[PDB]
Amino acid sequence: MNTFIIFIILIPIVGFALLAVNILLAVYKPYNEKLGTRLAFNAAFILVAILFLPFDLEISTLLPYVMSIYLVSNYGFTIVLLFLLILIIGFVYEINTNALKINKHNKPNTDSLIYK
Amino acid sequence: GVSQDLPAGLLDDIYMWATQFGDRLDEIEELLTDNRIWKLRTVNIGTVTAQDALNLGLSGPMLRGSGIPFDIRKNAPYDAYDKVDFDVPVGMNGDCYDRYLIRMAEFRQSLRIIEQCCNDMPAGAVKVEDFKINSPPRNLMKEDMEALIHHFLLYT
Amino acid sequence: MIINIVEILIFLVCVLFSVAYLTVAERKTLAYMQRRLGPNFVGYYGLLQAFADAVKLLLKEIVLPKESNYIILVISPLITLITALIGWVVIPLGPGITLGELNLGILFSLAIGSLGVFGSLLSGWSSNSKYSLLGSIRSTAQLISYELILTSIFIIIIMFVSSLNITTIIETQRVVWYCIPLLPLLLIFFIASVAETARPPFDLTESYSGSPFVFFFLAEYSNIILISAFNGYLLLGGYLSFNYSYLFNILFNDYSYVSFLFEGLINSSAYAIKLVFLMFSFIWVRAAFPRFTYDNLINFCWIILLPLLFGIFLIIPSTLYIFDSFPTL
Amino acid sequence: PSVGQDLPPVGGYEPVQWRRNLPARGFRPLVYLAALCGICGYGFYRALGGIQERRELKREK
Amino acid sequence: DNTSTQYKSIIDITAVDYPSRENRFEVVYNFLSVRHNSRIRLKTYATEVTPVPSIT
Amino acid sequence: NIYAGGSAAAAPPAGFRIHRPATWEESEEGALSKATKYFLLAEMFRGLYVVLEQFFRAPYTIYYPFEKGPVSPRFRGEHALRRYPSGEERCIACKLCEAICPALAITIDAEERIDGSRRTTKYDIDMTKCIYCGYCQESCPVDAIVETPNVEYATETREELLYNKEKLLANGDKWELELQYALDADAPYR
Amino acid sequence: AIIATAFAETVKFSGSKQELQKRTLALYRQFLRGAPTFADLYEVQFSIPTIRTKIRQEFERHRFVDDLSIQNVLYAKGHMEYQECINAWKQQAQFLKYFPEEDDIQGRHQPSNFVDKFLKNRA
Amino acid sequence: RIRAFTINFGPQAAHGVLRLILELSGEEIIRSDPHVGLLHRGTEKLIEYKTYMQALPYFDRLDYVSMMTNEQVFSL
Amino acid sequence: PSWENIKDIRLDPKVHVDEVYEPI
Ligand SMILES: CCCCCCCCCCCCCCCCCC(=O)OC[C@H](COP(=O)(O)OCCN)OC(=O)CCCCCCCCCCCCCCCCC
Ligand SMILES: CCCCCCCCCCCC(=O)OC[C@H](COP(=O)(O)OCC[N+](C)(C)C)OC(=O)CCCCCCCCCCC
Ligand SMILES: CCCCCCCCCCCC(=O)OC[C@H](COP(=O)(O)OCC[N+](C)(C)C)OC(=O)CCCCCCCCCCC
Ligand code: SF4
Ligand code: SF4
Repeated sequence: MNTFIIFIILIPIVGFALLAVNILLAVYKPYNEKLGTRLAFNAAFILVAILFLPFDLEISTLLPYVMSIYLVSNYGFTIVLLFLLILIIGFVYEINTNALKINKHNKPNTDSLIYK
Repeated sequence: GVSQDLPAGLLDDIYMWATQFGDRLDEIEELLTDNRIWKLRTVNIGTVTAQDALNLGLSGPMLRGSGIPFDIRKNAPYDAYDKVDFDVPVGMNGDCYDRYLIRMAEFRQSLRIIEQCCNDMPAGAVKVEDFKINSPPRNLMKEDMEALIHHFLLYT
Repeated sequence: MIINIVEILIFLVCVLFSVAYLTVAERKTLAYMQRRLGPNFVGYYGLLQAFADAVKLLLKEIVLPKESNYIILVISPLITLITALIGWVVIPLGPGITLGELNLGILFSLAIGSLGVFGSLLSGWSSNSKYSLLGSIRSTAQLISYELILTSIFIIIIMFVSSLNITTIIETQRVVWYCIPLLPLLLIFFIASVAETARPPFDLTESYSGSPFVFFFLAEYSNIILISAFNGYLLLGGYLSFNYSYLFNILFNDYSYVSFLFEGLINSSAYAIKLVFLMFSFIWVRAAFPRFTYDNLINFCWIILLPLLFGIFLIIPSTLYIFDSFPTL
Repeated sequence: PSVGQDLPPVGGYEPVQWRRNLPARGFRPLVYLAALCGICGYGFYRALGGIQERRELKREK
Repeated sequence: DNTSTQYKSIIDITAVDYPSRENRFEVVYNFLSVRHNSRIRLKTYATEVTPVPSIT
Repeated sequence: NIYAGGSAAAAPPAGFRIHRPATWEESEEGALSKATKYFLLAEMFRGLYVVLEQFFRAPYTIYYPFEKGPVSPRFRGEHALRRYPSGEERCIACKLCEAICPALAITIDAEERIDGSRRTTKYDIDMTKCIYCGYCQESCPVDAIVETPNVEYATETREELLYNKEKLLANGDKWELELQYALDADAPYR
Repeated sequence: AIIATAFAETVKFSGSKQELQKRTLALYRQFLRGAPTFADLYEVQFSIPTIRTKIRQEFERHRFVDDLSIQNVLYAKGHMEYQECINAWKQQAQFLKYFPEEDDIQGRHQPSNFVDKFLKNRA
Repeated sequence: RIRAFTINFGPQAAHGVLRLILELSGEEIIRSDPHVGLLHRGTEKLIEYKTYMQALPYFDRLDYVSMMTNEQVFSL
Repeated sequence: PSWENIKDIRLDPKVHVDEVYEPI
């Protein structure tokens, strides 16, 4: 009965109304010419969304700390410092390995012109 | 030659245009030349070496993008490009960025041609002299028998 | 019960009008930046053109291809419409003026903003073509990659307040705004906000008809004004302009409905002027810049911005530590 | 003969601008960095002062 | 390849038919030496059925 | 001297040798100065401020059916067969406009009429295969067909767009006051 | 263009009649292997043995050609045709150039005799 | 066998009437193939049946953003 | 120093020849 839930139920009423208005209102009239295996992908594509999740789980692990920041003063501060640095080391692993690059397969072919 | 003579007051008008086009171009130059997004998008893109720019038969801004000093209006000149003084931009790395920079400079050089050609314009005929390859003027072919014959034959 | 439904349809009529006129505003200022007129053909000075376009596109033929889930393809518009619009509750137009005053408002605003990825990715599975998939892959990869640093900037700001309530942050910002100390964070948050909508500074995948188009269209600009609202409350002052106590002690003598009317006018005028300058800056950065390759974008987020953000994670609790300044609940 | 044509001036036109007019504008970068650090440090002054006041207010309540 | 010639750049190659000849087409080749600033042309012939060898 | 063979006076110019690119240590900018421009986006902001300046200036747009753009009298649009003073058709059927037309748009049949005067029985232009070179107007000794500066005659059928003798005589009727203005400024230059 | 297309062949001219017969039979095998992907690719009305009888018929047009150079030019044109058909470059409207006979009956009154050729003066 | 995925930059950033078959391995272009001829009209056959003055507009038809240069090369 | 007070160039003494000399 608050003004919070009329919103939750009323935004769909907005949408249901408008796509009704078009489906009820516009021409359908389709045909064949109007209508209409698998590819390979590089490793960094799947890598960005797989390694996305362990950083996201860290960001919501900071979320209990920054609400409790006064109560654990000088002590939970250092525990969080150690937590953050332990994960910064895995991040410097990740950017030292050049993991998230897609790198181009053709060079200028650097190898020189020798003879005989 | 040329189809017909200039209209009566156009030479005074191309000057008035050029005076402001000089700054209308620097303005376009500023949000691209040292834009870091425009830079990163074209720095090592489209690199052509100077030896295979010849083998592919490339010319103009793509051959001068690669370091080779060659353009026809300086090397094998024609149509009063001898009489007009200008310089030529030539890139060094074969990329899209130097092919961009030499166009942004050929703008400037063309404007230099325009003001030198408005200053140094002579009088005289604008078509070739004889009426056996292009037409007599309509003042003449309506009273001259020879010129009516030539006008009738150059068009049929 | 008359009171809250009249309040909510007042809020709905305001925000769903203002997302329509944002479209008319972007065309006109994109035109004047490009030294031409905007639309003046359809209103007295060009207005209700978004109405003209919506009137016509609700008359447009809907094509459901051979390739497609039909149900998935037309309710991905609605799930992106609904969660692009649900996040409009928690923003305050004044102290305690929201459609729901809940003590965890940033957690809600942060949970709804993660629900908005699906209607990209899911609608790639609509019209299953091999190029209709990996473009959606690049889209959703950029989307999640920049809502990471969005969430990060949020949690950096909550280190100063230690409360997930939103009007508590704005009342906390009365002593100083949060952009004035943390101005690099305003720059970082602006560019992450531009990425999170996939605006055409940071667009790659652009580079239907009818209802699945107008729902995506409305969701795009509702996301524009919603992340602008997020910037307005946690980084600029939310509804805060100046003190205005001396002006009131000149004008008024006691609490009346005209005094509360005047105070609400001042508060939401400050909030709206922040939001309007912010939307102008969105269109202004759209006008001036080319776009990104996917590799420039992923290199930008994961290799440049995120290590700097780790440095910010270390530096800001440490200065809250050096001077014994921890925020209390 | 030549009568009635478009001709240039007796002394010509005066020269137009064909050089790049891109003058280096702005302060030195260390001026902008010093101003940035000054603005940010003053904001941290006010923010940390306000947090300490809010803590004393919490003690009162 | 000769240092005197150095006709590096291919410019334009094409054919012209003269139907009154036994070998109907003649195939012309245009070359530019950007070093010595000089052009040259090379003309061979071809019937409709018989080939020319390719300089690709 | 005497040159080699494979050798003209086109030697390399004085200074065609590059200078070696500078390392990071032989640079006048400090690392702090250089990276302040890096992290504070300096020339991005410069190019931002350019278009911000352009927000505050006058647009170029003219309002088309209320305001037309440039006209020179030389300009070419639709066709017109003019008439003499005291009304005579001017087209003496000399076939020159047909002989010169680069896209073969003109077709004419010509017969001697009752007066013994030489006129066209049939004059015709296909405006779908016309290219507006103006050669038909340049060629005519009598100056019988001209180009009026009308471009606003866009049609809906192809049959409407095939102009016989009668449509072109009606055009040369209608636009004659205007073609006076065009040929008062063009006729010396022709 | 140093890399070439997938179903490319460096054009090469045979001094022997029999090695060109080898290449011709290999080409016929390539065509008839590719008849089902032609039927799927161009969305045709009919079924695959009509593509196969057209390939055989287009080869029995050119069986008694003697001169080796004319058979070389014929083989090169045929391989270019195969490369266009297999790579899905030709569209259905030009794939069905090969079947003018099959799409429809063009109407009545097919002139066979001298007189029904004469009544419409060959139209 | 790195199998390549094929698309076109079809006619409908292609500047109009170009077709460009690209063969990709993920992000990379391992093979390109421009198809050309969707604008080809046989102007070069048509010039042979016009006089030189009638053949003059065939030249500013082609490369239609730089007209006077196209006129100039034929006139020279 | 103004765009009001800028000189016109249409009012100018222009080049004028009696007769052009071009050798053949
Ligand atoms: C010494 C300074 C202080 C020291 C402390 C350390 C940092 C504190 C300050 C932090 C603030 C950071 C702001 C964001 C940093 C951006 C850094 C950057 O330039 O990215 C570089 C990146 C590519 O890097 P790279 O390949 O090396 O090439 C660079 C060319 N030199 O380039 C890219 O990938 C793309 C660059 C994108 C830039 C954003 C483009 C669109 C957004 C424009 C927003 C403009 C906002 C203006 C709004 C005005 C509102 C009134
Ligand atoms: C709303 C809050 C955001 C405010 C924007 C951010 C703060 C401003 C920092 C950059 C500007 C600055 O102060 O730069 C100061 C520098 C000074 O350079 P100089 O000494 O003249 O160079 C001399 C070089 N010569 C010798 C070649 C000439 O450039 C300028 O004056 C240029 C004008 C800047 C206008 C400011 C833009 C906003 C316009 C509205 C006026 C307020
Ligand atoms: C890691 C970076 C270290 C930087 C060190 C800088 C030294 C400055 C010392 C000035 C001391 C002072 O003036 O502080 C005074 C202020 C306000 O205090 P108050 O409420 O009035 O005191 C009340 C005392 N009672 C309760 C006993 C009455 O307090 C501060 O917190 C602000 C410090 C100045 C800005 C520091 C900026 C740090 C930004 C770091 C982001 C990287
Ligand atoms: S319009 Fe002119 S060129 Fe054409 S037939 Fe008449 S007089 Fe001759
Ligand atoms: S304008 Fe050119 S194409 Fe048209 S009718 Fe005249 S000569 Fe022919």
